Amino acid sequence: MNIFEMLRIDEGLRLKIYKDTEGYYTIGIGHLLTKSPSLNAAKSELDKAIGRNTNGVITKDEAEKLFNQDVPAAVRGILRNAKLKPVYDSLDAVRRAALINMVFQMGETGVAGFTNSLRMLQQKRWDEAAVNLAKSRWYNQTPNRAKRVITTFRTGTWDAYK
Ligand SMILES: [Cl-]
Ligand SMILES: [Cl-]
Repeated sequence: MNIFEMLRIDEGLRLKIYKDTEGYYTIGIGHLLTKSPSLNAAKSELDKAIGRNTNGVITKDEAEKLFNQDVPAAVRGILRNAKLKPVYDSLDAVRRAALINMVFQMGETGVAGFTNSLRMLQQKRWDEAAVNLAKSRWYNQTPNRAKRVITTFRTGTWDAYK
């Protein structure tokens, strides 16, 4: 297991434009296209991103292409965020994958606000952080996914994805 497989499990893979859990235009392996209610807008974004007229449909290779850009960018944003970097740096490999997963799903900003849990993580107080993480909109909305991520932080293993 690794971050790529982890995320592929959590986000799925769809070749036609679709609405995510929040109702936003998405494609591929959880590649957000736009937050606008317009399918025209998202198509336009899709075309810009792929570099061709897609008509709202990409190939599997194109989806992995976006995925390959998206994963590293997530990491890069964490390393640039003053709130996140120190947590990420204190963590072990498996647990960093859990943080990236969150950042990938909700963005830096989304995550930068889990202050209290981040602090707990940094302190390596696993069970407590796990508890605190669950007290969130995130958990109430995507409980199954949140649970997998939470187990990962709590245990430091890939047990939840296996
Ligand atoms: Cl892009
Ligand atoms: Cl879920």
